[PDB]
Order: sequence, then structure tokens, then C-alpha cells
Amino acid sequence: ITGGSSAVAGQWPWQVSITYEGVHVCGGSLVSEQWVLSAAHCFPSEHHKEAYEVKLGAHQLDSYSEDAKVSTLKDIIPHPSYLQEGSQGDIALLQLSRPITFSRYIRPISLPAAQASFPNGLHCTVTGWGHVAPSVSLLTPKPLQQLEVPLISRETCNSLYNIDAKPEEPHFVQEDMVCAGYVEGGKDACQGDSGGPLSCPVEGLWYLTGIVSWGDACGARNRPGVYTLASSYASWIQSKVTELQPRVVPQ
Repeated sequence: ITGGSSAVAGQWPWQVSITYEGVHVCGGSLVSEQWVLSAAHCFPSEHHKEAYEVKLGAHQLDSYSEDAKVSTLKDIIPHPSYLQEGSQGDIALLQLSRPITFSRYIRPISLPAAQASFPNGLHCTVTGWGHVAPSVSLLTPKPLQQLEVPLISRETCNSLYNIDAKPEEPHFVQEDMVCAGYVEGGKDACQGDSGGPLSCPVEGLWYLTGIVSWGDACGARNRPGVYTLASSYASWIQSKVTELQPRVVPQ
């Protein structure tokens, strides 16, 4: 996260850290006692499920915490539309090997139901332990970063990414993605943040509106970060995981 601030402990208790062979690679969002949603691009086919770990309840990634829990994974289910290096379908369900116990520091975020709409301009928050500037990592002790970003209309994101960007720019799919952020630069999610939550508030409840998916360089100008739009995958999520019940989001 670039341009944001340090969260206080307990603030975003659904945020988790995913490591691969012990190295933090992505975020994710706890959505029940045993399931986490993250980005499919963090789980390439060639990686071994047993080499991942999920750390919950930690605000400083490099500080021991008695409140932190670490779990292995028993299943990884990427969306079947997902193609490596492609934009579509960047979302994956991860099942922890065992259910975890909730606490002040570990609690699930609500999934938005298929028909949920979040108004353009709503200030949502993206969190993570990813880069703080282009190619610059967050320094130890790696305090979780948070950044308020406004949701941007699909028409505008389509303009910014599909019309006003070169052909090698990933394709923005209006039905299944949302961009959120700034054209000004210096405020965005970055490498290492994928899979983490775009948490949007409605009537005092937080919904996983999006999952960090892609964008340009960390904090690049005219390219607000792009997120997988969770509502578009709500029916898929619930059909795969009967335990996960997306919530209807008030008008």
C-alpha cells in the first residue's frame, strides 16, 4: 500500500497474510471460520498447496504476537475462468486446514450478495503489507497499511484502462472488476497486496466489495487500482462453499 497509513491492531481483523515457502506474497480476507478469499494470481498451478501458510490476527507481520494464528491450507479453488497473466477471474477460495477461533483480532468480513451495488464515490479502504513505493517493500516490522480510496464508476475505469492505455494493459471487465483510487498518483495498492480486501462500509457494516487484483506500478498516475468485484462471484462462492452466505447489502 502506498500513500496510506498504519492501521491500529484489531482494525481490519479479516485481513490475512499469505506466505509461500515462508515468504509473504499476498493478502486475503477471512470470510468465515475456515475460508479465506484471495486472488487467483497468488496461487499459480505449479505451487504446492502445502507450501502456503496464512497468518491471521497480526498487525505487524514481522513481530511476534500472541494474538496471531497461523494456518495451513486444505484446499485452494481458483475461479475456473482464471488464466495466468490474464485479468479475468482473479479470485480464489482458500480453505484453512482447521477452523480458527475468532477474537478481537480475527473476524470475518461479510461477502456482498450478487445484487449488491456500492455507490460510485463511496470511500472504501484497502489494506495490506505490500510495497510502499514502486519496487520498495514495506519495512520491518511491517505494520499493516490502510488506504481510503473512492469507488470509481465502471464507465470511467473502462476509459482509463481500456481506451486510454496501451494494448498491453490488462483488460478491465466492467461486469466483474471495479477500480478504486486516484488518478493523482501515490495512493494505491501495490505488489504484495493482491488478494487483500477492498472493505466498503454500508450502514456501519463492512463488505468485501473487491479483492486487490492489478494496476500499474505502485501508485502510478491515471491508473487507479483494479479489484475483482466480489458480488460478481457471490453465486460462484456460495455454490462452491455452502457455509459461505453472501449478505444482502442495503440499497
